[PDB]
Amino acid sequence: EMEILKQKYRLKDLTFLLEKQHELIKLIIQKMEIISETE
Amino acid sequence: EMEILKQKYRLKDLTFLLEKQHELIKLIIQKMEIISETE
Amino acid sequence: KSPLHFAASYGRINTCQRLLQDISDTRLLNEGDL
Repeated sequence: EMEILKQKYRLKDLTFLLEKQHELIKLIIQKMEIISETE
Repeated sequence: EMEILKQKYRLKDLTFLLEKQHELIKLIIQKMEIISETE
Repeated sequence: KSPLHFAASYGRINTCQRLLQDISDTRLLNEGDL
C-alpha cells in the first residue's frame, strides 16, 4: 500500500508537468508565422 | 506485487521522457519567429 | 472567412485585429462552420 501511494504522487506531478506543457504548446500556436498556409 | 513494480519502472521512464520533452518544448519558444504578434 | 474561423479558434490575436478592421461587416462575424 506504500508502493501505490508514491506512484500517485509520481503521477500527480506528471500530469502537472503536462498541463504546464499543454499551455506552452498553445503558445507556439499563439505566436507563429503562417504565410504559406493562406487557405 | 510484481505487477505494480514494473509499472513503477514503466512510469519512471515515462515521466523521464516527458521532462526531456518539456525541456525541448521550451526550445521552440526559445528560438522562434514572432513578427505577426507585435502586441 | 475560414482564416477568421482558424485565427479566432486559437487566440491569434493580431491577425484577429487585422481581419476585423472592415467596418460595418457583421455577416462573416456570426457565420457558422459545418
